Amino acid sequence: KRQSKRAYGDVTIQFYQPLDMRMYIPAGTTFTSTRQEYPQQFETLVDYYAEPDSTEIVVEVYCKETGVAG
Amino acid sequence: FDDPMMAEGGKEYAIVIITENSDYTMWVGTRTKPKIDKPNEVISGNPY
Amino acid sequence: LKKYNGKLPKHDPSFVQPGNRHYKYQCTWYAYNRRGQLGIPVPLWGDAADWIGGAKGAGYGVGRTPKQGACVIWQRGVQGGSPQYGHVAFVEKVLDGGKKIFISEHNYATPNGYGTRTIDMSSAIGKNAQFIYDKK
Amino acid sequence: VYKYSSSLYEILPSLNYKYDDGEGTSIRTYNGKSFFSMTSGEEEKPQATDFYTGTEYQDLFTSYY
Amino acid sequence: ATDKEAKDVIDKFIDNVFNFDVLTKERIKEKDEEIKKITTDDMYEKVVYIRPYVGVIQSLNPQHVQYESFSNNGYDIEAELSFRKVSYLVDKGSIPTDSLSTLTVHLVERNQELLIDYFDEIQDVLYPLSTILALDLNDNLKSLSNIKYMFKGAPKENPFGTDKDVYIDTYNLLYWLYLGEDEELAYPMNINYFFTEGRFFTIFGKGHKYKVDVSKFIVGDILFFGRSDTNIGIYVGDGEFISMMGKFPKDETPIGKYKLDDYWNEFNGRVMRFDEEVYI
Repeated sequence: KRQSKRAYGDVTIQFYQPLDMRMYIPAGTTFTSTRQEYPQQFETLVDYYAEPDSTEIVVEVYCKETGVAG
Repeated sequence: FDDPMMAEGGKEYAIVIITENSDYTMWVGTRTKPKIDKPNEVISGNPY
Repeated sequence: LKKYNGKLPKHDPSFVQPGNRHYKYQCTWYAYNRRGQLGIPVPLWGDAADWIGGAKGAGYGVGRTPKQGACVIWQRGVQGGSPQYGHVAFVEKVLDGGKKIFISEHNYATPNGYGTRTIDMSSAIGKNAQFIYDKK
Repeated sequence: VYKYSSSLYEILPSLNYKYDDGEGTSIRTYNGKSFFSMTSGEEEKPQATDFYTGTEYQDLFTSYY
Repeated sequence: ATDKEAKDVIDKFIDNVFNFDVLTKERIKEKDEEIKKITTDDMYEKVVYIRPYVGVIQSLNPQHVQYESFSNNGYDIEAELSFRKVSYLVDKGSIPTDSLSTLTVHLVERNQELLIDYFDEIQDVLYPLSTILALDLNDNLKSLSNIKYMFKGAPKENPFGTDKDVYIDTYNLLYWLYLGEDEELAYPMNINYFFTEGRFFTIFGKGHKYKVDVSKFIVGDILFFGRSDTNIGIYVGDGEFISMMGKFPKDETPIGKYKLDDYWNEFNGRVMRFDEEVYI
């Protein structure tokens, strides 16, 4: 039988200005919701490099908790 | 024309259109290709 | 075109498509031509009913859903469209959000099919019609 | 960011203020709507122009809280 | 020829097309066959492809049977005939229908028999808010060459109500464009109005500049320019905007539309939108 299945999706990162160098996000960077009703955390699994002069990027985040709370 | 040109029989003259300007534009016919350089179906061919 | 926020670009007495194969005076001709004011031409059928099967072959969507401008097809021999060749309209504005549509370019027994009408999609005329949904 | 961050923005006890920036814009104010201004960029040319009646005090974006 | 040799049988073409008395399959039956002696008869089908849809339609009628010029190769003839219409068409008689009409028919003579060659009638006819105002301006942009650019042109004459040239800036242009309708705003509409006169709610704030979120904009959005709000503009689709651009000391360049790519540097990210239902 299939066990508990993780929750995952996509998030948008927004910079103050368009980017000046080939900056990087490592796998396992944490994302958290400021809302008190949803204290569950999220983490990335694969790296990403933002391209220079870019302005937004879409990355996938995987939820540590598994169930309805994701 | 200000003096009407007598065209003799048989002789190909030409109409010779001097103009400065491309704007654009006349009409003509080729074999098939009906109505200027685009359609093809049954709507014209060559006149002359 | 939904990028125009539902403003429709110019109405047009005099445009001409290269998609021109049949009589330039059909209801269906005013339809493929004015569908060019939306910049979305289609391969020709003379019978409006053929557009439904043709739309399946040409890779379009089909159903009953209104969108601004997009064609309504009456199938042949129903309330709203003659049995010989089928009948068509272009849908300038969608009223209420479904139940009324405003239509134009419409021949329905209209000698020279320039004209305009409001169709109830509540009643048989608008329930009998069909919409294509065009591709990319 | 240097265009906006770099701004020695100061207001006297009198509500007329003094302004400096990393760009060539620099604005100084006195009693009433009177002011002194300078700039070099053509984009910023309205801020320190004298065409017709001149630039109004309300046109300067530094004149707002 | 006597042009009668056509017009006597173009009268068949009239009664078989521009007249239908009371209109049914039985009227249609003869008003087909009487054409199949005188069309370039493949063309009779080309006439079937104009027909009334009975129950919707009734008699369409030729009154003011006017006609005019000809030209003739000798025996094959082109003619224009402005055969007007009257029409009372079932419950399209709670209000009737009407037409102006104009028909350049062509005809040929073969074995003394006539044919008819150009099927022709030209039926002739005498019978959102922010975005709409923006589209009107786009449609009329090419005819507004009388309006000229200046730094702070505040003329007392309406540009659209006068053929004379006039120097207007973007704020006064906006004011005149909105003044044409039920709304008034407040003159000169210097930069203040957008803040203290309440008609607007901000969409994007100043100080951030994203090139991907430009597609989400809508036609009629007001686009600012300059570091100190020097100029403004109106957004139109396909990544363009409408504004006046030119040298500062009263340029003679008229109003015109420019691409957003080159001006994107001086956009400053500020965007605003109109709202009229709730105000006052």
